[PDB]
Amino acid sequence: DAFRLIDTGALINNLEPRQTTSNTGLLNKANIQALIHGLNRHYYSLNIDYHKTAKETKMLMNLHKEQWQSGLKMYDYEEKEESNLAATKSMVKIAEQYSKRIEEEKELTEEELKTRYVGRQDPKKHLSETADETLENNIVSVLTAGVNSVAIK
Amino acid sequence: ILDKIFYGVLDQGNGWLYVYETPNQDATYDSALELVGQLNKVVDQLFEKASVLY
Amino acid sequence: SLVKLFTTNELMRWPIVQKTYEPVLNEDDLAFGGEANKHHWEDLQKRVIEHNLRVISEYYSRITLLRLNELLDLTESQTETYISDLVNQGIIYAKVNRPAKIVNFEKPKNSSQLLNEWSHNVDELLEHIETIGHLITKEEIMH
Amino acid sequence: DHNYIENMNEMCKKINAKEKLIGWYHSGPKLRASDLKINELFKKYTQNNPLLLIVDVKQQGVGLPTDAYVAIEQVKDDGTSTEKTFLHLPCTIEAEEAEEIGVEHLLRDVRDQAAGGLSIRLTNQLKSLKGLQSKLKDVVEYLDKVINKELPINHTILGKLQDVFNLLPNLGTPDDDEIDVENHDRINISNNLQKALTVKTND
Amino acid sequence: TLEPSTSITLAERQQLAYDLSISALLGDKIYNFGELLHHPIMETIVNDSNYDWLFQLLNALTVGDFDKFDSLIKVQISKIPILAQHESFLRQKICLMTLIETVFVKNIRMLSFEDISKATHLPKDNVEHLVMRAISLGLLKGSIDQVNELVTISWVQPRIISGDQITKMKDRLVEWNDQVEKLGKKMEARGQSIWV
Repeated sequence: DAFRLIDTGALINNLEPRQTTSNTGLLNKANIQALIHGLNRHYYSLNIDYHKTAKETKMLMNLHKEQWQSGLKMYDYEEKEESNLAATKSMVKIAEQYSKRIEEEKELTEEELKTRYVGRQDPKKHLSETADETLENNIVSVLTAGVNSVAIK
Repeated sequence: ILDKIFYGVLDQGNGWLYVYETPNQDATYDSALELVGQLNKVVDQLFEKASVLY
Repeated sequence: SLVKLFTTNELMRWPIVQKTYEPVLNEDDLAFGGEANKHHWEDLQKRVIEHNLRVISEYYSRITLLRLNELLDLTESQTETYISDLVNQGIIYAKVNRPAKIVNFEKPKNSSQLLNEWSHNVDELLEHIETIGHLITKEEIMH
Repeated sequence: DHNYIENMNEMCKKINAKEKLIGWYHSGPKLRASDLKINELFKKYTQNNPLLLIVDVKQQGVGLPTDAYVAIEQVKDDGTSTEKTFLHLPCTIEAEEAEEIGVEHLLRDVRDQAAGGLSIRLTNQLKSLKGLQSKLKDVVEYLDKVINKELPINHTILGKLQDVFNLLPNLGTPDDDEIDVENHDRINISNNLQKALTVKTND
Repeated sequence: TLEPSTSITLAERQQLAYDLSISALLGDKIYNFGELLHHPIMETIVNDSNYDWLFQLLNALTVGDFDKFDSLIKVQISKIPILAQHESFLRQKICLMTLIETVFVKNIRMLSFEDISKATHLPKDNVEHLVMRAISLGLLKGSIDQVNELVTISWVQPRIISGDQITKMKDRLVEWNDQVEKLGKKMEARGQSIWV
C-alpha cells in the first residue's frame, strides 16, 4: 500500500477535501482501529496500479526449451495403470450414495430433503465431475502413444 | 490341480504336464464389471420415478 | 590367473583347465596336493560347470539342450540335474523342458517393464535432437 | 573500467554477502570467439571459472533466449595442441517464492503453456510435432553443408547422432504387442465412463 | 599436445608412431586404425619402406578382408617375433572387426548366424564363440537365440563416421522428415474446430 503525508494544518482548518478532489473514489479501507486513526490523522492512502511494457511481459512469460516439446514426452505407464484402476473403483463407492438418494427424495421442503437423503455433498454432481476429468485424460493418453509410435517409426 | 496348488493343466494324450504360475485375471476389467453393475440398478430406479411424467 | 579365471565370463571347459593346472597349482599343498586334499580337488569341477551355467543364462536367452551338453562336456541327464539344482538356489530363472529339445532362459516381462523402457527411448531422442542443435549453433561461429 | 567493478562489489556484499562474483552477462545477439579473451579478465577477480551467460535481449521466438557457455580448455584427438573453447551448457529457469509470485501477479494472459484441459493439450500435441520438424530440418540441411561446403567435420555432432539411430523404435518386437494390450485397456475404461455420464444427465 | 616445434627429429616422431601401430594390431578393443591415418604422425610420411605392408594390414582389417590378412601375415610374423608370441591376439582382430562393421551399417538390428559365418570365412561352431567373446568385451550387447538362429544387438560402441557414412545419416533423416510431416498435416486438418 502507498501513502503520502498529510499536513496537520490541512485537518485543523478542515481543508482536507482539497486533497480528495475529482476522483473515482475507490479507496482501500482495509485495516482500521489505531492504524486507521493514525492514517486519517496523518497520511493519505491511494491505489497502486502496475504498468509494464509488453516486451517485459513476454520475456517473463516465456518458459523452457522442453516446454514446446513435452507432448511426445509421456507418463510412465505404471502410473497410467494405477490411475485407470483408481477411478473405476472410486465411482462405485459414491454410486452407493446416489442409489440410496433416489429411493425417495420426491417429497417437499427443500433443506429437509437434503438432510433426510444426504443431498448435501451431492453424489450426482461429484460423480459427474470425476467421471469426465478421467474421461478427457484417457483420450490424451492414447493420443500420445499412437502418435509417438507412428511419427518416429 | 483341482485344489489348486500349482494350478496347471494335464495334457493327457501328449503325456506332458503344463504348469502355469499366472495369478488370477486382471483386476482392472473385473472392477469394470462392478461399475457397470451398479449402473443397472441406477436406471431401474430412474424409470419408476419417471413413470409419473409419461 | 585362477581367481581372475573364475571371475571372468569366458567359457572354460572342465577337461582343459584340468590339464593346465595339474603340473603347476595342484603340486602346491592345501586344498590340492595331499591325499585328503585330492578329495577337494574333485569339488572344483562342480564349481566351474555351475559358473558356466550362470553366465550362459544371462547371455543365451534360448539355447538348445544338445549344444549345452557338448560345451560343458557332460552327459545330457547330468546336465539336466545341475540346471534344476541351480534354479533352486535362486541364482537364475529358467524353464527346463524334459523332452530334451530346448532350454529357455527367460526374464518375465510384465507389461509395464517393456512399456517404461520404451518410454525412456522416446524421451531421449527428443533430448538428442535439441542438444545436437545447440552444438550446431556453435559450428556456425567457428566457420 | 576495471576499478569500478571492485568498488561496486563491496557495497553490494553489504546488502547480501552470500552472493559472490561468478561471471558476466553479455547482451547478445550471439557468441563470438572474441569472448574468450574477455572471459579471462573476469577470471582474475573470480575463484571459479566465469560463466558466460548470453542473455539475448532480442527475444527471438518464444523459446528460451538463453544459451550458456563456459570457457574450458581441453585437449582434442585431431592433433590440435590444446584448444580453448566455449562448450554449450543446459539452460533452464527457476524462480524463488518471492520471484514466482511476482511473475503470476504480472501476468493476465489466459495461458496456453498451462497444458491443462483437453483444449490446451490438444494444441500441445500438434505443437510438438511441428516443433520437432523445424529442428529436424535444420539438422538435415546442415549435413549437406558438411560434405559439400567445407564446414568442418565436427566429430562430436555425428558421434551424438549414432545414439538416435540405435535407440530408434522397432516394430514386430513383443513390445509392439504390449502397446496393443494397453491400447485396449484405455479405450475400455473410456467407454464405461462415457456411458456413466449418459445416466447423470438423464436424471 | 605435441609441441609445434620441429626440434623433435623426424626419426623420433616416426619411431613412436610405429609403436602405436604394433600395439593396436595386438590389442583387443582398438579400432582406431583409421584415426592414426587422420592424425599427422602418419599422415605426412606415407612413402617410407616400413609404411607399405604396415598401412596395408591396417586397411585389411577395416574392410574385414581375411584373404588380404592371410597373405600379409605369413611374411610379417616372421619379421617380428612379437607378433609370433601374440599369434593368437593378431588372428582374432580381423574377425572381431568384421562382425561389428556389418552390424553397424545394416539398418535391421537382427542378423541371422548364416550371414556372419560366410562373411567371416569361419565355420558355424566358431560363430558362437565370437558373439560370446564380443558381449564379454562389451563391444556389443545383445542376446543369442539358437532357435531362430539370430543374434539381436541392442547397443553399438561409438565409431568414426567416415565420409560415405555422413551421407547415409542424411538419408535416414530425410525419410523421417517426411514421416513427421505427413502425419502433421492430417492432424492439422482434422479437429479444426479446436486449437484455442
